[PDB]
Amino acid sequence: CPLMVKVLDAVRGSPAINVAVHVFRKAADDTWEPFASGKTSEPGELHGLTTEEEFVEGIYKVEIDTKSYWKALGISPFHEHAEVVFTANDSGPRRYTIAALLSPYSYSTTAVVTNP
Amino acid sequence: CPLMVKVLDAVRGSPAINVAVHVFRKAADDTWEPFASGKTSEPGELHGLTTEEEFVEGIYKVEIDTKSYWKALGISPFHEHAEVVFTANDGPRRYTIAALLSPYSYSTTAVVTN
Amino acid sequence: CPLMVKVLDAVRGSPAINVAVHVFRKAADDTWEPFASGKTSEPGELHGLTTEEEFVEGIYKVEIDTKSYWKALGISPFHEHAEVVFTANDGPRRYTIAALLSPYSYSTTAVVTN
Amino acid sequence: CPLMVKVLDAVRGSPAINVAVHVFRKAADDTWEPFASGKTSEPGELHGLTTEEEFVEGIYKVEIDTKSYWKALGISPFHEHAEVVFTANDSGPRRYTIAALLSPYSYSTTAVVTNP
Ligand SMILES: [Ca+2]
Ligand SMILES: [Ca+2]
Ligand SMILES: [Ca+2]
Ligand SMILES: [Ca+2]
Repeated sequence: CPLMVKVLDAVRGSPAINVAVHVFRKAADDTWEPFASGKTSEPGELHGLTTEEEFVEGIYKVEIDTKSYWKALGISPFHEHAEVVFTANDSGPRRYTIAALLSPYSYSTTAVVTNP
Repeated sequence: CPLMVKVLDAVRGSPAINVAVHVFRKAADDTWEPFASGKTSEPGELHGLTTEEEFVEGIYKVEIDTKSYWKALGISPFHEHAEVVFTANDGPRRYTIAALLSPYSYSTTAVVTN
Repeated sequence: CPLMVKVLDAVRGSPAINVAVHVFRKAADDTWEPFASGKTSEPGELHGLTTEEEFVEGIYKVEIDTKSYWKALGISPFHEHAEVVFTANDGPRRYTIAALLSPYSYSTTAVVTN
Repeated sequence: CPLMVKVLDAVRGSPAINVAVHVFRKAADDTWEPFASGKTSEPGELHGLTTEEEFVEGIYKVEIDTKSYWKALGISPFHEHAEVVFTANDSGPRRYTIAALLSPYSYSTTAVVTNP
């Protein structure tokens, strides 16, 4: 599992469940082509986005739908989404975990990168 | 102001100086239209991006060139940039976008005041 | 300044106003001696804690009463407070302790400038 | 496992390994009594600090030795430690994960609290 996403809610102190996540990859013509998407599970994790074969080198964007998340909770948040953009696999395959910590007017994101 | 950006560097414990910031406004076609840009000053701040008259309700993206910043310091970065996307909605409001940068992590916060 | 504290609220997107802050200096016995305190102002800032003459090298703790702050807003908190512990070491330096508060998370950063 | 601690390094994008963690509990006389301690593993996690029987209600302090961590890496950090203080189990037993994200001049900490 070369790409995983973990989302936490800093208001409730809990995993962020049913958060939509969309991954794009930058194409040769400099547009964003859809790559993979999914939703977080009860533990706030999203596995199985992609495979070692599909996850080639590239510039990737992970768009986490934080606005829908807050609105489902009856909250009016500031950000449209949390977008995380990075070059992947440039020095060979790595495993990437993208973590995001959500508040209504703030987010943080961290990358953990390991060598499989 | 109506819009300010503040950037801090969590590795050196200092304002992030000379960071490029570009602001885009979403156009009718779902594409991103340049709107304002500049470079943070010694205190890590960028004022004067826009004016009350120009800054209408809409969806804005603020893209902070964190990769160039870390390269300039000889520090190896993860992200291409940090992009902060939000809807501006109109009582009297001023927006400050604050960002805290590490090579493999960033946080951003909106401070919205009257 | 020599020592300033800045506090932001990530839930409401605003400066954290009227937050109690206590600063302690570590004494010879490994105990914490009160040193300075105050309440953040409208812009979420607390200036005037100490003076150049008073603020000597040593180990300091800044304890921000986040629990009282969230209670005052009717928001349920996790932490008792946020305590930021650091050694001050003397070229010319000013320290700003910045904190960003959520009910179950906080971040703190030191901004050390000349 | 009612109390777990996870530590990440935001400079390297990696788990923070061999980080000392000390837990204290506030005593009846208002002093901090030692409670449990340990070191993070390769994944940056510290399990087995305590048990359901030992982890009673109380005010707890988790002191993460972030200064030693940075110094071992040849880095001079700002903070002495990252200390996280909280009331536990007040409405019955919970499972607590205390996560910390480390930079040389900054840290963040988050609590994830679940109902076992
Ligand atoms: Ca390559
Ligand atoms: Ca409106
Ligand atoms: Ca010295
Ligand atoms: Ca009780």
